[PDB]
Amino acid sequence: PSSGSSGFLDKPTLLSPEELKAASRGNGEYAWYYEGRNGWWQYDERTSRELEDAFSKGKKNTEMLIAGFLYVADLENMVQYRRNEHGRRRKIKRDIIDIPKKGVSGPSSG
Ligand SMILES: Nc1ncnc2c1ncn2[C@@H]1O[C@H](COP(=O)(O)OP(=O)(O)OP(=O)(O)O)[C@@H](O)[C@H]1O
Repeated sequence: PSSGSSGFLDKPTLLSPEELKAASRGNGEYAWYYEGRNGWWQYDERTSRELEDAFSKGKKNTEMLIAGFLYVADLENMVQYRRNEHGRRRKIKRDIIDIPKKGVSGPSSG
């Protein structure tokens, strides 16, 4: 016996199933982002680990604290909003780190 429900599934794209998997498995890292004024900006490692655990637990939305506010992170539509707000919402996403050249170096003697 077997099923398509025995594995994970990704959001839509213009790429292929062998591209999305390769972008992830080529490093095995992860990060979360949200749309600010000038583009996508990364969450704190304190915070993004809570978002990363929520889709792994099975919940459809989780909660997080910031500079002075509680934001509800919805995993279904990939957005954030305040607990009292039903309509107005800001975009979030998952992404992967590629690692800089600073990750490669010689022996401790030089
Ligand atoms: N995902 C987030 N992580 C951390 N801080 C956030 C996040 N979303 C909002 N903030 C910050 O919390 C503060 C208030 O956010 P709020 O959503 O009220 O801003 P806003 O006035 O609606 O912004 P804008 O109209 O520019 O989108 C701002 O300093 C904002 O950058």
